[PDB]
Amino acid sequence: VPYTVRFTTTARRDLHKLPPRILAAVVEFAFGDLSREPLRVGKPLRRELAGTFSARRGTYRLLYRIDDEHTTVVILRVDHR
Amino acid sequence: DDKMVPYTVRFTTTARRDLHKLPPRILAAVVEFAFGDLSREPLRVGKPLRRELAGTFSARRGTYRLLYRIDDEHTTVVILRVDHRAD
Amino acid sequence: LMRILPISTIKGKLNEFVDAVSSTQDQITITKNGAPAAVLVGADEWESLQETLYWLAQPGIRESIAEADADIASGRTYGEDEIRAEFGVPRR
Amino acid sequence: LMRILPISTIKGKLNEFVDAVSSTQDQITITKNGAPAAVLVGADEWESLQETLYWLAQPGIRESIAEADADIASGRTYGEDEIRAEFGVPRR
Ligand SMILES: [Cl-]
Repeated sequence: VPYTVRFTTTARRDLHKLPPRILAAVVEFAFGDLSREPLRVGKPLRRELAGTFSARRGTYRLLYRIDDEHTTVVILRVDHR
Repeated sequence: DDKMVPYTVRFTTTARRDLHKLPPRILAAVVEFAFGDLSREPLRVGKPLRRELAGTFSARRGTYRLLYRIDDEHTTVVILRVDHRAD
Repeated sequence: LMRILPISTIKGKLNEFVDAVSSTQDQITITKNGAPAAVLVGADEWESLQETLYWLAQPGIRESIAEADADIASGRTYGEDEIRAEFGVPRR
Repeated sequence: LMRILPISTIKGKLNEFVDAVSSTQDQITITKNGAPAAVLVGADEWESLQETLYWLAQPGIRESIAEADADIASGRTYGEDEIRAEFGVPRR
């Protein structure tokens, strides 16, 4: 059922810039709700971003791809307010 | 939304560099639009943009667009960018 | 202003809700059973969103706006006489 | 689909038009006196658009995506155990 969630090296660099509470919140979401229902917690993006998805949370957003064939979600970028 | 008087239109350096990218007919059309219709009705010819571009306006004629700001107190419009896309 | 309204509220009253959004920046999210189904906005507001997307498709758009904004604050702007002279576009 | 429709065509089929945009990327421009007055889109579609607007406005967005795409193609990615251990966020 749950997808395998992975962070790119690029997104990992983003994680290092987060305050520790936001860092922990991102990790719990990424390996929790995101892993369970990536099509529900995020939305597919449009125009030149077609093929990527954004999940908006309270203080941060994750940009990701979903590979259904390999039941994987891959995080491209983490942004924080 | 009508303006009583034509606004003074100015181009930034950024917009001027954009003008240089245009072939002469389009370049001349943009100039005549900026100093004519856009000057006379800066609100009616464009739309305000949203979110991170809030505060700017976009006016389109055919395949070109101008991105601009309106300064009511100084009856001035300042063009930030010009873009042309044949489709 | 985003309002969230059940579809039962919109039915038979669509003239009034279209009038309420066409003239403003307001949005209405229409729900089925507390579940958002559709969003209604004014035609002008939709065009504002489409033009915002057009400009955001330009790589480096906010950086070029910062540069133009610095131009304005620094007096690196050009008026009609100078622009018509440089580009050889005389009046009339 | 990108339909332009009079309000008279919408009235009485509101349920169906809302159901239609809800499940798709379809948009309806609703006209009043022959002039566009409002636009209807799915709630999910409206969210997709808002998030596209957000992301296109971020600095180095396209370069970010290209670098993250190159990581994906080389297997430069990290899973739960590695991330939890590097950042000190244990499970349980
Ligand atoms: Cl964010």
